[PDB]
Amino acid sequence: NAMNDIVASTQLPNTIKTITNDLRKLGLKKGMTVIVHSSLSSIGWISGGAVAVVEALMEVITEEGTIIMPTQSSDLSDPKHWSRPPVPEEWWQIIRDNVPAFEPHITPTRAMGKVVECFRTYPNVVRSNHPLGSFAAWGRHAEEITVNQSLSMSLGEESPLRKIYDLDGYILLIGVGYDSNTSVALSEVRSGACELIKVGAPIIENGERVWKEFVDMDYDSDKFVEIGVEFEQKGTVTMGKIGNAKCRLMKQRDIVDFGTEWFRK
Amino acid sequence: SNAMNDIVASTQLPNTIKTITNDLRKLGLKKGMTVIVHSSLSSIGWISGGAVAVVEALMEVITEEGTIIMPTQSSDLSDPKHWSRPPVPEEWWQIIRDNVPAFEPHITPTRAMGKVVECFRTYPNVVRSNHPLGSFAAWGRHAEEITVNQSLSMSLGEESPLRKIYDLDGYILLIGVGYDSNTSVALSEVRSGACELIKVGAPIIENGERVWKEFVDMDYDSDKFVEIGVEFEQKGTVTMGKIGNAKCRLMKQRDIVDFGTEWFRK
Ligand SMILES: CC(=O)SCCNC(=O)CCNC(=O)[C@H](O)C(C)(C)COP(=O)(O)OP(=O)(O)OC[C@H]1O[C@@H](n2cnc3c(N)ncnc32)[C@H](O)[C@@H]1OP(=O)(O)O
Ligand SMILES: CC(=O)SCCNC(=O)CCNC(=O)[C@H](O)C(C)(C)COP(=O)(O)OP(=O)(O)OC[C@H]1O[C@@H](n2cnc3c(N)ncnc32)[C@H](O)[C@@H]1OP(=O)(O)O
Ligand SMILES: [Mg+2]
Repeated sequence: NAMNDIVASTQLPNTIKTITNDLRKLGLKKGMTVIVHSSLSSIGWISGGAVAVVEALMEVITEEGTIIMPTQSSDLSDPKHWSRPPVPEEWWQIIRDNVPAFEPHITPTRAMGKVVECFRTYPNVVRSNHPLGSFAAWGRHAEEITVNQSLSMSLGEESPLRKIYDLDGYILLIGVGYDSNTSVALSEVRSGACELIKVGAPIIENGERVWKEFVDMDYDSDKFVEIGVEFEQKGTVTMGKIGNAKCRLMKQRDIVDFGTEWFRK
Repeated sequence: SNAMNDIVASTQLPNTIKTITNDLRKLGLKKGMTVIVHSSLSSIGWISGGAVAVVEALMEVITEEGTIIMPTQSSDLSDPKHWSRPPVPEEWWQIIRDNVPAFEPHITPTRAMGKVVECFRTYPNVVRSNHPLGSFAAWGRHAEEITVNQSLSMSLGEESPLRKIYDLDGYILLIGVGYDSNTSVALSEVRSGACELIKVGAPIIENGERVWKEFVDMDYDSDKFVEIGVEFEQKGTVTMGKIGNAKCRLMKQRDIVDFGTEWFRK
């Protein structure tokens, strides 16, 4: 059983205070702009679960900083492309006609984790407009980062990823690897190394639910591992533990710029 | 199975807000009703929109002139001395009482309530009662009346949302779950004096700060609910129907609560 093993692998309980302290040790600082990706279970047993992680991040960064997390809702997309899992083709139009429109305060994430689910409904946390590829933010640049994401190229030059690059932010990975590192999508975009697809999603326009068509890049996270590996040789990724979780902290601009180059080749 | 491919394979055609709404109506849900809902999402079959769809479907049928209630329990705020699923080492217990974050209604997640409750409790105009372990959330006409002034001690007793639903002659809707999820029966247990009092603890915000607070509650036993529910069905009034693959029950809270009270008295 999952929980039983999480407990048996923990020597002392992780708390808001021990996470805060592990975060500072790693090098998270007041006033930093940081995009966070995490696995709650990798930390080991935490008193207060996802709430403890979110409250600890906030205590360290404070309102002078900014915390961003991906809040993707890929269950709203066109089912023609579904693979985990696929549905019968005869359902496809029914889904396009009936799936509820994206509402930022309401639509759940998928595959982002409990930390993200706690974050996005936490008070004062703001979420971008995109029906499949939204981000949530909290703190000083929250509103600047999440406003006006374009429908097409959700992870591109007019997305929260670009605004983080411009603010010279950090990426914090907590018990996950480079394949969760969203920001490298920007490298794929700038090098033009991924394929394009025609997607759709339901939005609320003029007060009415419209199924909308647009273009996005077919982001493949699997080549991100390779990039991460080579990036780590060449310089600066601070590594440390938060509880049992292996974490990394790096500058987004450095990794994005390395990834762009890596793709030209 | 909760594997998504098993959930898709168990379904002929997608469940949608529309199909669920129609299924709810056939079962007897009506406009203006007061209803407390307990659910399992996976039991319905594959739903376009998931929990969002189920919530919107409930709200469509009940409307703002009715009232929807769901339990929003947060049992991992409890004293770890009693935990069994799983227990934690005894050396962790005072660390936990000193560090576990205080209950705050707009923030504290539920546990074992289900995705539908986690979706519901985040909607706008949903009000949550003030109890660090046994809170309830409500939406619609009587939402405020039902959630206000929950007492700390005897959380599911006479000063609880369960009694307010009782006084309103409300309904209970089970979607793909059995009687051990039927919280209303705890009110029967209170009224019969058929369980022990225990000393319980939780973290609350009192006087602007986190306090590990102790209080008295009953040690509610949901294993007796299943046995009550088997009997109630041989003898009381319950409507049964299906929402997708889910077997559902709709019943009057006053009926099962009174039946349960008598049952406890033998
Ligand atoms: C490139 C892209 O854009 S991809 C999008 C980016 N994705 C992300 O940033 C997400 C990154 N995270 C990951 O990828 C992670 O591996 C995940 C989220 C996919 C899965 O990680 P998990 O540890 O299994 O899940 P999660 O973080 O949600 O935590 C849930 C688990 O925590 C465990 N848990 C529950 N309570 C506690 C507690 N108090 N303490 C510790 N663990 C707990 C439980 O096992 C729970 O399991 P459940 O799913 O059965 O309820
Ligand atoms: C007496 C008392 O007070 S007890 C407190 C009251 N308790 C309650 O009211 C709880 C009632 N519900 C239960 O008892 C249920 O059995 C639960 C919630 C414990 C478990 O039921 P589940 O169906 O497994 O969970 P839930 O309702 O959260 O739905 C999540 C599952 O839906 C499935 N799912 C995901 N998307 C969809 C979709 N679009 N369509 C259908 N199913 C989906 C997945 O299997 C997901 O499981 P996963 O998180 O393991 O991957
Ligand atoms: Mg809210």
